[PDB]
Amino acid sequence: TTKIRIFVPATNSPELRWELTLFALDVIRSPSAAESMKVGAAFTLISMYSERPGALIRSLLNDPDIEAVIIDVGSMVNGIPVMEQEEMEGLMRILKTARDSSKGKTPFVDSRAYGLRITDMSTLVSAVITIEAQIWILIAKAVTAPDTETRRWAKYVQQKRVNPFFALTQQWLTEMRNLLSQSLSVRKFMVEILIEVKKGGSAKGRAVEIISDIGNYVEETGMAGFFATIRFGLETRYPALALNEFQSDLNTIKSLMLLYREIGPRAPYMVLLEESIQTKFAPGGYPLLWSFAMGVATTIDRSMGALNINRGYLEPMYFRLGQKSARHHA
Amino acid sequence: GAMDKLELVNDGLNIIDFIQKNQKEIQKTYGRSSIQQPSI
Ligand SMILES: [Br-]
Ligand SMILES: [Cl-]
Ligand SMILES: [Cl-]
Ligand SMILES: [Cl-]
Ligand SMILES: [Cl-]
Ligand SMILES: [Cl-]
Repeated sequence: TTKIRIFVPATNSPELRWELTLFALDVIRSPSAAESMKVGAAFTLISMYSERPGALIRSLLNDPDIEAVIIDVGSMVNGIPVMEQEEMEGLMRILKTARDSSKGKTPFVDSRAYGLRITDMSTLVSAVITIEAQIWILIAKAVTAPDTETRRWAKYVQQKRVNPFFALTQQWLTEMRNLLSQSLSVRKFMVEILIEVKKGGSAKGRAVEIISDIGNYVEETGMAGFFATIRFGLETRYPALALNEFQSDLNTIKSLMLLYREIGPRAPYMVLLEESIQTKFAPGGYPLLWSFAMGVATTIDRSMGALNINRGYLEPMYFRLGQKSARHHA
Repeated sequence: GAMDKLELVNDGLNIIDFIQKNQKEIQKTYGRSSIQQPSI
């Protein structure tokens, strides 16, 4: 369909993967790279942690709106993949304009990282994870409402799970974040990796650690109203649920709950997918039951204080009813 | 865990089923049928 070129390392060679990583970094910041090239470079970056990235992408690409031509790269000459033409020349223009474009800046806060030669496996891994971690973190601040920072990156640093040396500039991360916002395919494929990692089955411990952290944060955040509603609105089994006014909200949440059962792990990651389903499970679709649930939760659970605040859908009469029902059942 | 959440969903479904089938009996239990009604 919309073909996408994906460059992938053909070997575990630290030096090949590091130059290949840098090139992908450069495509994304490049002015004369088609959005299709940039999408491919995201795949390259996102999959670089794996033993065999090309095989990772093929086994997990579930996406009809795109055709991936995965291209094996056995070696780099002058920072660009070697191909087994003008096509060579094009990949040079991508580097040159990426470089000339910015004020001598690199994708890295410490420019030294950009000129660095890596040949040790543990330094590659560390650099690759550190770069990937920063990309996944973009996914994290996307799912949140902008009603909240750096505690993320700082946590990984004190934990030494990330290497501050390979920190990307804001300008580069903004390029990446743009790409994520505009490209359903990259997000879709990231969703595949989140599902794949949960499963899981890989020995890339440090990578799947950081991907799990995000994945789990995306789940907790997007399904938080849903499950609070079930836990505090339904599970408490208050007879006030039989009031006529709750009946449509009961239908809705029954449909959503059946949904969750047949979709499976994909369901919590809907918040990252097509616009029209991102809010599938959002409590604003069953707001009276939600408000009732809020009223129970803030009454009986000391960890639920956040729910005293109206984020837009709070229905005061139903919130009060929750408080009253919770106070009535001891 | 994912298991605990699956049990939440299936218990959520059984609760809604019980309500929808006994909604009137429970309303005698609860004292009223509409939230706009005085409770007692
Ligand atoms: Br709200
Ligand atoms: Cl792997
Ligand atoms: Cl940049
Ligand atoms: Cl790893
Ligand atoms: Cl009604
Ligand atoms: Cl009650």
